[PDB]
Amino acid sequence: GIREKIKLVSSAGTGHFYTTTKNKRTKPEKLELKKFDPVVRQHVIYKEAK
Amino acid sequence: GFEGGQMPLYRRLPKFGFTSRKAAITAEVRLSDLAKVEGGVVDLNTLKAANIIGIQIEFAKVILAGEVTTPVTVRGLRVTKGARAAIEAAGGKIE
Amino acid sequence: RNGRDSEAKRLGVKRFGGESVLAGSIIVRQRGTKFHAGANVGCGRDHTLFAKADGKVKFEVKGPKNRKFISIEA
Amino acid sequence: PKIKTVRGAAKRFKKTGKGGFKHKHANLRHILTKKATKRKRHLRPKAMVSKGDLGLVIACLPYA
RNA sequence: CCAUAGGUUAAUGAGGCGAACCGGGGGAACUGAAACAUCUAAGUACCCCGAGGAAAAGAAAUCAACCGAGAUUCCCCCAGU
RNA sequence: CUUUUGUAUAAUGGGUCAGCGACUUAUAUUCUGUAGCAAGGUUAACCGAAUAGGGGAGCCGAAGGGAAACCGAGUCUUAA
RNA sequence: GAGGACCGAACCGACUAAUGUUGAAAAAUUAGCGGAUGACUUGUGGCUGGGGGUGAAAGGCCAAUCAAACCGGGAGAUAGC
RNA sequence: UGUAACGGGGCUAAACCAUGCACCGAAGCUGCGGCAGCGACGCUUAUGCGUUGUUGGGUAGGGGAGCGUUCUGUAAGCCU
RNA sequence: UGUUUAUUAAAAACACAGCACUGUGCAAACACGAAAGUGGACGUAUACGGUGUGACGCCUGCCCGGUGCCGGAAGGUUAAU
RNA sequence: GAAAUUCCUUGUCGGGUAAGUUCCGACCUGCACGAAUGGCGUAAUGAUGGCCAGGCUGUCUCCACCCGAGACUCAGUGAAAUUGAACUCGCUGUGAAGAUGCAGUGUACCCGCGGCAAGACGGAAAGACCCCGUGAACCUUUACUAUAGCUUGACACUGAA
RNA sequence: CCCUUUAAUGUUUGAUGUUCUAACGUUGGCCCCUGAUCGGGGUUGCGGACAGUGUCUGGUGGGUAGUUUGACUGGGGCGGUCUCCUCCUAAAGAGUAACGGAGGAGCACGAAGGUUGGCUAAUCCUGGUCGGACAUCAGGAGGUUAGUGCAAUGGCAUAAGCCAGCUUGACUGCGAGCGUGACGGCGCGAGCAGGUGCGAAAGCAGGUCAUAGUGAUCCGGUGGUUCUGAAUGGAAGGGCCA
Repeated sequence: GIREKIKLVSSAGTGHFYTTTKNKRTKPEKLELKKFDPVVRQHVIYKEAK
Repeated sequence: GFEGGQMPLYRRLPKFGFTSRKAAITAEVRLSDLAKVEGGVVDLNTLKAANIIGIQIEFAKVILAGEVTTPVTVRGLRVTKGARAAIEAAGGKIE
Repeated sequence: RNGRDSEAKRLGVKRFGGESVLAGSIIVRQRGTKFHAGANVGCGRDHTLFAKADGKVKFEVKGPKNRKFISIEA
Repeated sequence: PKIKTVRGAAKRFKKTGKGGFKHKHANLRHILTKKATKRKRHLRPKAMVSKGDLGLVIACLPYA
């Protein structure tokens, strides 16, 4: 509701992104996680918490 | 498709896909039609002379659908893996 | 001031005792436990017990708290 | 006159081999962040039109 | 002022009516959409103008697809695609 | 009679007779029956000594999966 | 000798009551009533045409029809009643 | 509005209670005759017809059979 | 005084003389009219149109925030181009 | 100023009447008057609204009688609305819930004529009210979308210095 | 000799006033057609690139016009309601109405998720540096009367409660099988594949104790995809995936 939608973009150069939510006013740290990229089939770092 | 005024099923559901404009110009040749092509040579233009495919067709595929019996010669078409194993099983050469 | 209720969740026992179930068959839908997962039965995230194996459904009170379990016996 | 196909139905359904109709699933257009990935995974294959709906579809698609 | 406009007198020709078809100029709304405005009905009803035994169109600034076709009109399919 | 939960109903309709008065038609589609021919079946316009014969342009069926390219008794899904 | 003066017939109206209400009459009769030299009244022609006219204004009147006349057409509008 | 709070007459049992027996009483059941649907019957030898079982209230509605009318053929036929 | 719902309302309604506001410089504003044109008017601000009020008598208070109208255009926004 | 305006309200007080929810005079506590959608008066005027009085009377108490036109009888002519069919009583009960028709029971010879109007949910007009219809019309406006008009600028007609 | 700038004489481009007349206006005079207040021509006068018309355009516009203005409802209106969750009604399976009885939701959370290793409350008594009924500490009682990010109900000690360690499984593709709806749909799911986290070993995780926290299609937007690519090669648009 008052959590914005962010767009977790992979580090593997492929265009695969996850999308999730985030309290933007509470947490301004760029959320980064090691998630799975199906385009390369490895766990890579996803970044850019919009 | 009226449902009362409930949203109808053909509007409840998403449209999908596109029309190919190459599926309209392709046809399938059964193996039953390899004996009627009048000459033992299955071209594209000789399948139309025997009224097998259709006059607007540019691509034909020969599929395994029944009983190739004769020495035939498929030239310029596509055949499947079953139809290639049946045309050569009756003595036919594919170009 | 009133007027609201919710849709009924169709809870309760779906396969009773002595019934033969396939694996993956839902045996009881419930909110809490009220029925614990014995042998050949998973609990599930909404606590829906379900048959992990083919066999018959078996209810039995067992434990130091007289809790109702559900086994599956092939 | 010829029967006019409901043209908006002819983009939602395609007729299959034994006579039924395949269709794309609803609920996979937008608003997907909140949907589970398991739930979105099951809406990706095409489904068959149900029993009760089929009489409404062959009414709509007479040249299918 | 030339000269026009005008004025007169001839010869010609025209007008008016007609049921439909036809070409052109104008052009609805009810209705359908289960309301309604985009859309529909429908360029229909109607109104006007003009013509002929028919009219209009018509001899590629056309299509096709690397082969080709060869002016317009009408009919059957293509395809309810 | 109609309409209704329900009508002797004080609900509707009819003064009476006689004549007329309301599920049609065209085309498309699907299903059942039936008939002909069957992995084929049928022609439309038109020609025509006209219900004949010609005309197979087509249409439907014998193959399907896939959004599609494509592949094809399999194919899509998916690196699999 | 003035006067949208007064009384009062014709004339023009239409306040009250009774009758009439399948009437003598789809608005009248009978007894009274208002104006009666005037913003009067009347004849004969004319002119304004329908979303228009005309209106000392009532939605009045526009051929016994008026919150949109009549006639013909769209048209067998549509009618979950 | 008129007895108007057994349907009435009337009843001291013709009212209650208990018991018992008989009888009346329906389009129910049974008898007798008929008709139809469905089955099971190979009963027949297309299978009609038979044999047995059982079923036949019906609105909406579905299914299955007919009747008659006008017109065409059969029809320059038959009736008149 | 008058007018009005012809055909259930004649009135306190309408009109009115008067009053005020406002528009209008004449090819007037307005109105009818796709236009030409014509009313206004063969008139011209002591004239015309629109609105409100309604002889006469005494009178007409306070509010310019809202909404219009009128005047201003420095800024802010803003079309086609 | 309790008014063409005052709900409470027949306010309250005065007058008028034997008695007055109306009237007239006030008071002001103006639900919710008010100054050109004019305020307060105002002679005259009005088929104007309300109130009182005198005259007058069949308006009335309370009607009587009379005169004509019908009604009524005879002769002639000759409609109408309506109407399922009728061999068409009362009561009480029942019942689609207010019965000539059902039940039970009273009563009742057959058929007119003049009358009357209690019922036949009497006749008339597919309720005008009230609902409903994704009815309609017309009207309103700061509803929506347009549009005539009016208005703005650009380009055109349209030039020179 | 080709530059940015600092201000100019020759000079393009955009407005401003004046001036002019030669379009245009003339509903000024005069002449003619014509002893015709129309019209047209002429000739002067005045106005003059204005005015006015066309196309485009902004505003204004009930002056007209087309229409819309919900349903439920113990008649309609007014009021209230409309989707979702929990309880009761609900008759010991499921389901079950009313303008029946009570409450809540339209989120939150990168930890409040995963895992691994621990842990066990409320209240009360007593003791008492301020300190009181209650801050903290210590014992006793008590046994969950607590706690569960948010209602209520089902649960919860193997804790689903509480604390730290390390972490991203809040994974991708699927899915036997079921449950639940008229359907659209929604839900549960072992297992398999690929990768990953936690154990100083073995031993789990496809979000949260569960159930509310939501919106079909169309139409677009944004990435990805060598799927289509209207002669061909491209592209545009479409598809598919997010």
